[PDB]
Amino acid sequence: GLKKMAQPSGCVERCVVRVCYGSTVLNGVWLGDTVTCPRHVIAPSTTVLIDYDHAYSTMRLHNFSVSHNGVFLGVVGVTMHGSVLRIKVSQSNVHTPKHVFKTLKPGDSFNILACYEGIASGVFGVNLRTNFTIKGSFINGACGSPGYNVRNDGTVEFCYLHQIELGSGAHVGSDFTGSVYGNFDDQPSLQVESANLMLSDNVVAFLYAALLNGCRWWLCSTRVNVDGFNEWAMANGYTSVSSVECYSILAAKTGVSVEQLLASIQHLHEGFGGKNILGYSSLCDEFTLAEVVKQMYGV
Amino acid sequence: GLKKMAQPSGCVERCVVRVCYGSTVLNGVWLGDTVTCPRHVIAPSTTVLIDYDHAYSTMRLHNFSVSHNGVFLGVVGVTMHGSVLRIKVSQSNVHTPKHVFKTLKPGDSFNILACYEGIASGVFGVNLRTNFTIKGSFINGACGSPGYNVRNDGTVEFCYLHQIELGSGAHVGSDFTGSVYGNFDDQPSLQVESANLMLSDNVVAFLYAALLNGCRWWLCSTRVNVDGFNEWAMANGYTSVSSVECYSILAAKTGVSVEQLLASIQHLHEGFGGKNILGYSSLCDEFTLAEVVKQMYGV
Repeated sequence: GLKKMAQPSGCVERCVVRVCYGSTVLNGVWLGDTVTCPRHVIAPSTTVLIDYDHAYSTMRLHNFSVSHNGVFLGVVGVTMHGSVLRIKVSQSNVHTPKHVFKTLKPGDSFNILACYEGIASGVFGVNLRTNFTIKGSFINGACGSPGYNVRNDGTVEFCYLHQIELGSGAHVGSDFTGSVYGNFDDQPSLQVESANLMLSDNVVAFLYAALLNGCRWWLCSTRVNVDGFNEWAMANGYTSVSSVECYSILAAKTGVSVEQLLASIQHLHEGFGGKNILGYSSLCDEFTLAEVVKQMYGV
Repeated sequence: GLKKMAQPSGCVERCVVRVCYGSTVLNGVWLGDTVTCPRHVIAPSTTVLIDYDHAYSTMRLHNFSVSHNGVFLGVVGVTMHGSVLRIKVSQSNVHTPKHVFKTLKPGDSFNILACYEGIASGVFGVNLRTNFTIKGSFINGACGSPGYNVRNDGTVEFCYLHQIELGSGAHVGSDFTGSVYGNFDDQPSLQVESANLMLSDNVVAFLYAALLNGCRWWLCSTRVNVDGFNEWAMANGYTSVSSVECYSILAAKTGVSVEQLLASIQHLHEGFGGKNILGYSSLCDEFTLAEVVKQMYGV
């Protein structure tokens, strides 16, 4: 069985703050004596292009208001790093978790804590897509909502700060160094993301989960090797497959090689007409190998 | 957009404890000076039918171990209430949230905090089906994982304790009074749940969500009234629709009457062939009216 789940949010909830500059309000993340938030908070109200260098030069500290659960924090200084601000505050968060900062790569799964006015409202798992966007559920005010992962030793990896929604509905964020994923602009514009590719590593994991649930009507006895599959994937909207050996735990429990699943992807690429696999009517790239193994075996 | 999300888990994480009796380990929920957990924890190791009254009669308090983050709570007394135990402990949980106990009805959405050995591992939203099961993701050791909702005023509604996985893969739990949802047996058996019905209320909410995203190819021009739909619903595996008055906010913005959606359900009852609605190839009863309203408008 497979369910997209989030890792527990409690340690991240204790870091979320409300950041206001003038009338503009969004979310930030308070670790130690630093609050990180999108620099959009200092943008002037205007319909023309934002000159953030100018806004930063004219910025005054007294225009900031930063609070955690309605308790206001004093602002000591502010510096700008790409698309984020680093706000130094006059006291440290006593609930700062053990943490690091990590930049995601396409195909990485992570957790979003959707926040509004410094208050978390929801949490869900997501995948960074090949076009460097995610499919979230955000409404007005979610800017600065953090993305995270929790390592096995309990270390929180801070990896995402929500920045903008594109005209297509795709969501764009930055890492905590201020680099926007996919090099999108952090202000309204007419930019469009590139076509989404199916995450082949995730589809292989999905088909192994199907096999382990007794669903195998689709299984191909043909084999396609990695080099051949990667050339096919180029022409058919799929990513390369990264490797084969990481699936050995599932290859052994089933009797099925990764190369058989690569052939099966090519066989199922257009549709199931009109059967289903684990309830899905087309191939699913929602679940990583790590998620399948964790949810099926606890590893 | 429509995404299944969970409400943040921090306030519930601080209530999960590890409950051990002999060698048997599961999860409990620590509120005030009471820990509630499934009575399965006192079951003998055997393949015969469990007599829980006899297990309770032979129980010894010193066989219990109850711990939070590796520190042990002194057990003072234990009573059995249906399928749960209420363990009195000598310390109160200083992180007990404002809370009530609520019994779910089919069609209700709630959050599951999946836990193992008293430690939370995942959080996800589920919906109670008409056969009083949920489709979660659990492996061995998840017994006692709590289900909750958080009210607008901050009150946590505790509504579910995970009990068993059926042969089908569906999951069964109890409420905090010890009543098993659907009155399934809380021990290994061959029980088969009745077939699920489509939750018509949730399908209506889902079609309102599609309208608000410009997805309208499926809208019937004609209408069916509630009485006519409910007659059809019996014959075709759908629940009766509750009322038309609830959807007025959706009926306003769209602005489509519930009767037009009920007619659309009748036409879309068979497949979409081969179109899709918000990515789905069939009607989705995953989302309640409250969820759609909260996710679209923050209310």
